[PDB]
Amino acid sequence: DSEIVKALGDLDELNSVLGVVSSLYPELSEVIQKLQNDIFSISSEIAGFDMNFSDEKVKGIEELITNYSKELEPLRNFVLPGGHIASSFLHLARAVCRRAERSVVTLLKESKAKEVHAKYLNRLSSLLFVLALVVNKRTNNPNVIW
Amino acid sequence: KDSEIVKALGDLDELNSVLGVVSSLYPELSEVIQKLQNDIFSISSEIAGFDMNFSDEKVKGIEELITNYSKELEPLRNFVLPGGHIASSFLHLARAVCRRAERSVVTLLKESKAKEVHAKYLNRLSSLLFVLALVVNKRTNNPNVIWR
Amino acid sequence: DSEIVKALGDLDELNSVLGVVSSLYPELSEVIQKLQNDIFSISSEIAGFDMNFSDEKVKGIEELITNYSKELEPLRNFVLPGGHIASSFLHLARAVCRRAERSVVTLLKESKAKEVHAKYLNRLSSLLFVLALVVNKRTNNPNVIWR
Repeated sequence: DSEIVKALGDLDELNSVLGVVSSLYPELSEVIQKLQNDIFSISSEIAGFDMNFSDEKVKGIEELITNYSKELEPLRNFVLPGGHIASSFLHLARAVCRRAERSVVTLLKESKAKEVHAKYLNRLSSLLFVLALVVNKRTNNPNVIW
Repeated sequence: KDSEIVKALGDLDELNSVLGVVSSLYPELSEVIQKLQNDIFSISSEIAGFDMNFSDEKVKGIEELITNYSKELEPLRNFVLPGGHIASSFLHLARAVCRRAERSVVTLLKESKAKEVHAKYLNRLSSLLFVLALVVNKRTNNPNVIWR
Repeated sequence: DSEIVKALGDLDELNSVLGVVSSLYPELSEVIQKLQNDIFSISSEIAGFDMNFSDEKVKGIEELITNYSKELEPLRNFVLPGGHIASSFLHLARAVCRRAERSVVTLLKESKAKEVHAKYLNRLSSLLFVLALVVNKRTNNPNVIWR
């Protein structure tokens, strides 16, 4: 499937931007490597393997979204990528993750992916957004608003 | 969620993210870059249904920037490859992602799912990013990398 | 045609990520600029020019893969992007290079690209992965590994 290879390709780019983020903001290495691990596992299942990837994974993202949000304050306006370099790469990560989300959904409608795959990616982009806001807040970088 | 529209919007989001990376790396151009990001968000917004009278004045604004920034540059006699100062390399990348976003919006031009001004702007923008990449290398004393 | 344009765009994105790597790890600038030079020559050929880009290019890449791999030990894990910043960007380069490969291979089937283009790009992604490990090895950054 040219569709399968596309999805895998979007996933590889995502894992790569994630590594960039990790390299720039080591403090989040532990959390980002776990997300990268999950992406590789998702990639392996789409490729034909079976890691028994379950919904527990998605709830795990939800939990992170919640715990990191406790540091943030209200999305007053719309945020434009900016601030700390790592924050800007988290935005890039969010965008690539969303592209990978569209690709996985495409395979999902043909039964070549699991709903948990598309769902995990759906929550992941949200978490990536929260992490960009977190980086700017910890490093005292104002977010850029529209 | 018409795959062609969400795709165009995805490319635009990536473009604004790369532009943010440039701004982080070269804060001396943040003011100019944020204005470009604001324009990308407006374009994106209109394509998503929220028209905001995005005017062709925007395009003129870019052509003007292209003109004033080139005044700093010598006549070019080589094909430039991405390189030099880190911000210059990312500007070249912004341009490449801008050209990809340009393609998705042009596709939306048919069926009139996007304005003709959106496509025009993106086109001039990719040219501006090229000029800015050269400007950054010139101001930081970084030779441009050239083909061959 | 839109196929050609998309292929050219992926090659252009690839060349830019390579430029980013060079700026971050200047000690590899000479070899990375040669790859950038070939990507541009390849793009030119797809756009209509002729640089007489030959299999000799491909062989040059395999030689680089071989020689750089000599600094490395046997690999017993799947490596995830990480470590030194330039290593993470080489992985990105590899990913975008694979995307460019897919587009060029699509042109191959319609005789809008040369077989040497596709093969060059296929070898290139392998070289990029090796360069990523070499960078981490030389800068004492452990590779990130699945699990």
